[PDB]
Amino acid sequence: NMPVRYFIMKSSNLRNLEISQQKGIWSTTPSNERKLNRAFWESSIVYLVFSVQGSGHFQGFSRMSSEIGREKSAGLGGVFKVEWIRKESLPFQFAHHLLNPWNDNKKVQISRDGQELEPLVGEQLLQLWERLP
Repeated sequence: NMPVRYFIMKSSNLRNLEISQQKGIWSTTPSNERKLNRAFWESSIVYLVFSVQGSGHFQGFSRMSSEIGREKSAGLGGVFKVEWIRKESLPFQFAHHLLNPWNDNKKVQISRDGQELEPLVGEQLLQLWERLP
């Protein structure tokens, strides 16, 4: 199906993003492990766009590089590989015009953790980083 899907990932604080950016890993809730995996196999590329909660920035975006091994068998459970593409902060003002038809046409800036972006609008969301060096 969909050759590219996009998802918003929220962080509780910026240190976690700093860990992800340097170690190249992420981990998320289980509600979202099932969603992200089925997306990993179906789509050619899954993009994760990041935002610390209540920070007023997206802190960059990454591609999802592995699956979320939840072997039947805490303890680095549910950690997966991410490949950051852009690590520069983008204020919400640059995206205010961008609306998510899959989230009640609300602004993409208003997304729960793991919210999938409609592909056209995900695509433009990524093009805004080209403004930033």
